[PDB]
Amino acid sequence: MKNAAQIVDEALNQGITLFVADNRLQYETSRDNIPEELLNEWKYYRQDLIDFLQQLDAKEETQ
Repeated sequence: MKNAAQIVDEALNQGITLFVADNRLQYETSRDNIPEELLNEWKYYRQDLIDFLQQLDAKEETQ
């Protein structure tokens, strides 16, 4: 039981942010490369993430 917010907090600690674009999960980091484990972990909860990530960006939507 780990909500999107906690998943993003854990990633942020490593200098990597989770955002949404093109209706998919994306990541933004300052590292020279993102380790596979990080991707794999974020890939496991991508839909959990996206659900909250959409709102985190508060872009053009059906208001």
